[PDB]
Amino acid sequence: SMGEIESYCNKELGPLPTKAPTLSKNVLDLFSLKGKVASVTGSSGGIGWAVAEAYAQAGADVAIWYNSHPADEKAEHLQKTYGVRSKAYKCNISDPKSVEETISQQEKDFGTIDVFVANAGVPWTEGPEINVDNYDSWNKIINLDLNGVYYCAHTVGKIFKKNGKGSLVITSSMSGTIVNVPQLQAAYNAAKAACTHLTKSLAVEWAPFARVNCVSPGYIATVEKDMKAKWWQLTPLGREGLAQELVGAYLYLASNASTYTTGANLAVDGGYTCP
Amino acid sequence: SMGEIESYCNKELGPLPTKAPTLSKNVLDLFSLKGKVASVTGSSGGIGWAVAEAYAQAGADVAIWYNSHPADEKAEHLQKTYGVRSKAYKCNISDPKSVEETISQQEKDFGTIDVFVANAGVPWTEGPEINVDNYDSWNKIINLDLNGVYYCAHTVGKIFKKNGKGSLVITSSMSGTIVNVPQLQAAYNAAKAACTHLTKSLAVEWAPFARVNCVSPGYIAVEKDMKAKWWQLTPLGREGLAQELVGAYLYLASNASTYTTGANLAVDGGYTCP
Amino acid sequence: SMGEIESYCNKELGPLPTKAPTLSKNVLDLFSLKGKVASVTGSSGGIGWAVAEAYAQAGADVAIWYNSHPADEKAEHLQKTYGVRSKAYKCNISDPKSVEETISQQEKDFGTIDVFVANAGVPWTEGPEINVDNYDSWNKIINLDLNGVYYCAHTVGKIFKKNGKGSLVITSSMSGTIVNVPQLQAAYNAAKAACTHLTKSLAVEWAPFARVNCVSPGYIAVEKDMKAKWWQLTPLGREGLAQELVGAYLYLASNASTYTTGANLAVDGGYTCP
Amino acid sequence: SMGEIESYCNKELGPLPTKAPTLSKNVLDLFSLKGKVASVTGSSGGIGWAVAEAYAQAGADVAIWYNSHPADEKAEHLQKTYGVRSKAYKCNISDPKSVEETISQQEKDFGTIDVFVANAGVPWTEGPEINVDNYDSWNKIINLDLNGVYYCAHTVGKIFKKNGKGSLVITSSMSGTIVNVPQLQAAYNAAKAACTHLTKSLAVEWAPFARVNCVSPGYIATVEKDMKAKWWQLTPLGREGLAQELVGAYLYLASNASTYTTGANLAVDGGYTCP
Ligand SMILES: NC(=O)C1=CN([C@@H]2O[C@H](COP(=O)(O)OP(=O)(O)OC[C@H]3O[C@@H](n4cnc5c(N)ncnc54)[C@H](OP(=O)(O)O)[C@@H]3O)[C@@H](O)[C@H]2O)C=CC1
Ligand SMILES: NC(=O)C1=CN([C@@H]2O[C@H](COP(=O)(O)OP(=O)(O)OC[C@H]3O[C@@H](n4cnc5c(N)ncnc54)[C@H](OP(=O)(O)O)[C@@H]3O)[C@@H](O)[C@H]2O)C=CC1
Ligand SMILES: NC(=O)C1=CN([C@@H]2O[C@H](COP(=O)(O)OP(=O)(O)OC[C@H]3O[C@@H](n4cnc5c(N)ncnc54)[C@H](OP(=O)(O)O)[C@@H]3O)[C@@H](O)[C@H]2O)C=CC1
Ligand SMILES: NC(=O)C1=CN([C@@H]2O[C@H](COP(=O)(O)OP(=O)(O)OC[C@H]3O[C@@H](n4cnc5c(N)ncnc54)[C@H](OP(=O)(O)O)[C@@H]3O)[C@@H](O)[C@H]2O)C=CC1
Repeated sequence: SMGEIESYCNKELGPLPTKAPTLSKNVLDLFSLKGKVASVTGSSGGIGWAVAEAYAQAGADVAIWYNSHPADEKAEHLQKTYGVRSKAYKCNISDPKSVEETISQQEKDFGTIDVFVANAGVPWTEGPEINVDNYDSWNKIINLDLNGVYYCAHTVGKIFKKNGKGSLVITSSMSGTIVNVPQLQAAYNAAKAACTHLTKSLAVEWAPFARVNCVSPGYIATVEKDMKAKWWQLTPLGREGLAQELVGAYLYLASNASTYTTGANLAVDGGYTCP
Repeated sequence: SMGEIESYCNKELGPLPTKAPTLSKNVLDLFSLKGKVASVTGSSGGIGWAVAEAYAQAGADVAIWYNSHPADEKAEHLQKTYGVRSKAYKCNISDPKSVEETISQQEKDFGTIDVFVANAGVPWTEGPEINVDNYDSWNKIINLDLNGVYYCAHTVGKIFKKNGKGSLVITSSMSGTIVNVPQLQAAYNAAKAACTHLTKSLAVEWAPFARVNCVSPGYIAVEKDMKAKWWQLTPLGREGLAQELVGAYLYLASNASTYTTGANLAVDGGYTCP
Repeated sequence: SMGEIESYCNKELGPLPTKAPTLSKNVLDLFSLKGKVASVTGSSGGIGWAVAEAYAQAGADVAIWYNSHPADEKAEHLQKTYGVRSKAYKCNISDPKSVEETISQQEKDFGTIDVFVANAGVPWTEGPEINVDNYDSWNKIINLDLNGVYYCAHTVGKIFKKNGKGSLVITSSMSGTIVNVPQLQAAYNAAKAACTHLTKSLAVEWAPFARVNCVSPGYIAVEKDMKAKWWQLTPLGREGLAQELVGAYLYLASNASTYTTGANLAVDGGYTCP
Repeated sequence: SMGEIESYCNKELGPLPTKAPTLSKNVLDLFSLKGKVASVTGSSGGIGWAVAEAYAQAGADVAIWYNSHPADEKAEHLQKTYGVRSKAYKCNISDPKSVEETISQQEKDFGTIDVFVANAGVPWTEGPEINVDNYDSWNKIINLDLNGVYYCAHTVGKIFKKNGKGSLVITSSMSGTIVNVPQLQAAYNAAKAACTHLTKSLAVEWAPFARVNCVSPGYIATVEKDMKAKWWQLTPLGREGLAQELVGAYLYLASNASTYTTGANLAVDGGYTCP
């Protein structure tokens, strides 16, 4: 190692400095996903479907994931409307083994995976933890909202490493930064904070071959009146967000617009984390 | 409902504002634990034993936890030296059922639990996760360093609510705030970040009856050249000692911190600042 | 008052909930700045010129600011190459009165201001503050890197409120989140942290009519061995380029981020994670 | 430098590792300030007076600071009640020169300064900044709540460096971490965030000879009804704090209880930063 500056972070970067990529000089071209393959978990639901069609509008082939609501006709919609390749995949993400089979199948079907969005999740709906006596709801949150994200990350990182390139986007939540009120959600808040800092941890470990980032959305239209009303009162923009207001953040992170961005948390929460 | 200011955080608080506690006018007496019962998990280990003995020095009865290394001699030493009640308990904290049995037996042996430190944990020692085929290592750390902490918290919070008083201290890590280098520890970093935010979430939920805070230690005193890089990145230029943590745990456990809840206390030699 | 949900953050918002904006259904059109006027301070410099040209490429009219290095040729180049309106303005932003004169003249020359980037700044280059007898260096950085940013913000916020629309982007620094080493930069770090929190404070105050976000760049490409340590501590292993920032500034300036306010966007190669 | 591990943070630490101090083995003795000299700015007001008498109860000599409310009889109270040496000092902290004269006078009067609390400050009381047209209130906040803290820090650090030991405690605010509502306070929020991160910056620079930390209190009893009521609703403990609830944090940081703690922000806010 004499005559080499080795990294304190990850010596697999090789002799420092690493060199910068080549980038289109037109900013609008940086956001293109033409020729890239995207994989979006939870793209049966509101947020995931939104980023999936946003990625298709950017020119990416898109693998769609579902569990209990088959979304083949969504994949058909992307092919019919944007001319891109798409397909739907069924997978219980709580199961590490199904996740690995699905991602391997996608690699074969599309040839590679350039972008991965780990987005599928479930909420905690049971009020304060102290009145919830068995640990099954806690475990169900940890299993999918944290362990499931890691199974997807661990599996696709080996694809990114083999090819030397990739962008992983994790859907976290403002619940990883703050505590939601009045609906108390300790298990979900803890899983999401794990997700945000797993993002930073994987950004360091994957540095030689991929970028890892995360979006922390606020309340997204996607509920008792008096509760929503307190949400609106505590959010500086004064309203809930729309799923279409998130896709710009996911496309920014997925594309060459963010080649120096890794380990970042993009809060898209109407300012809720500020007060 | 009408004629009452209701909390937006937690309606169990009752009509606002809540009542300030009665505190001694001498700052030194605020740190006393006389008449209080403390339970410290992982107190057969370095940090947990230092905290357990410090609580005994502050006057607390101390319940000692161990798993593989029996700590009954540690319990006798607190009894012999400080004249407090102490007993050691064997428990695998990754087992929920076993956690609930131990805490309940402790309530009966001491009468109550006033201070709880969720401290037992294991590190990640396999390097970059991308080369660990099997998920047992990931799951071993989540179950003990996250699920295990929740098992103790859920269980002792019931005691705190029954008595209307209590202080939970969670041992997190600077690994919950930063990413350690060059030893890559993704699973551990993630579990400790969940611990830190679990601290804040439970502070809100438990606020009518208990405080919840956490301590995030840095490196507390295995290849030379790796430490060398730790020292180079630590503003104070050295690793910490177990005795440099006990003031933090005593502050959070005692009446010195009655307005402090949901806080993360960094004791890391400044490592999180660069 | 009765029959209206009033905000706890800012009653200027009116009865809640507020109305979502109308957005294009194609994600790519959300990033367009066609029909919008952008003002970028410090746009004779590296980062600011890259952002100014990117906004022109997105279709915006661009007002260019300079102090000591005239940038009229930069304004002609945006006009010549992208067919947008552009003019360069001379201003010492540490002078409040001079800031207000420039922004007002810009409103008249372009009709309005839709996007503002507060970007001009100077670094600290004297090493450890303990050896700097005189306070002019501390004051020089506070006045330009903090007070100057506020002078522009206070002034352009009036335009945004009059028009009911606008996006302010503040150039902060990873120095607002961490402490740079080994070059010790206390005054600069403090001013950038104030900038980052000024971003959040103004997002709340301006929420009825404008968004306020900030970008925190890392090292963007002076002794070899110091960079060497920068590279060793940066997860990506290299310094950034100015072109790797423009996507962040375009995202925050455009309709792509209509639910994003008070956010700090780190573009630092991961430096804030270790 | 061959044969020496030099710090990446501050090479004035000398060859690494630095060694740990010697510490009493009884935790209660770590909190003692016997034989130490403390200097507390803003100790005419609520918070500063509280930590001053707490420091005196710990056995420290205490220099008391005032500007418009002479507090000599407070210094007399500390001497008469605790047998400690105390004195009052008049100083406009916005003026860098008066600050340096006062601290030099205290060094001569007491012999040294072991602990410094930079606590004096003023609030912003003028609502949203956009309706405040001259910059004088902004400047008055920056001048005292940020520049004044630095003048005190810069001056006492040279005392700490000369003697190789010291503890600086800065009174920040939860306003350095969050945005206060409904009373809008941009200038104060910005000054306080500067204070919190100046703490971290000085912790790195002063590492070879002092520790630097900061306390961020919430709302402390020390105001229109409807406004306070919204504060109470947003604070998890459900009430404002008392000044006596802060002194434990200041004594922890000032004493040998925290010899491995530097660059830390201790939030004492009833949990307000969590929701
Ligand atoms: N404050 C908050 O609560 C915040 C929430 N989020 C998070 O954003 C993510 C997406 O949320 P959103 O689209 O709005 O919610 P939706 O319920 O609308 O969609 C959830 C998706 O997860 C999928 N999924 C559910 N369970 C499983 C399972 N075992 N295995 C595999 N996939 C599963 C569902 O698929 P299917 O329907 O086919 O079963 C669905 O596509 C979530 O992770 C959410 O937690 C982010 C912002 C803030
Ligand atoms: N030392 C350091 O540098 C750092 C430590 N920490 C954390 O502080 C805590 C203790 O650390 P430390 O004292 O240094 O390490 P030690 O190994 O010395 O102590 C570990 C303790 O955890 C107990 N324990 C381990 N596994 C289990 C299990 N299944 N069930 C119940 N108890 C178990 C051990 O009990 P037994 O030995 O009897 O089996 C032991 O008492 C941990 O949370 C650690 O992650 C955080 C930051 C830095
Ligand atoms: N490059 C980096 O690594 C980092 C930069 N930043 C910040 O990004 C901003 C610009 O940085 P960068 O482009 O790299 O440096 P440059 O020196 O290249 O650009 C500085 C710009 O600020 C302008 N300016 C300087 N002083 C004044 C003044 N009194 N009044 C008005 N304008 C003034 C300069 O104008 P002129 O030349 O005409 O006098 C110039 O356009 C700054 O806020 C910087 O602190 C943040 C993190 C890292
Ligand atoms: N959310 C919030 O707003 C928070 C506020 N804080 C901060 O805690 C600190 C102390 O607050 P607190 O005691 O409660 O307020 P007080 O008004 O009661 O006391 C303020 C003290 O500052 C001194 N002082 C005022 N102006 C000057 C000046 N030019 N020069 C020198 N000294 C001056 C005053 O001295 P004299 O009376 O003799 O003129 C007084 O002793 C403050 O910095 C406050 O900003 C911390 C927690 C949260």
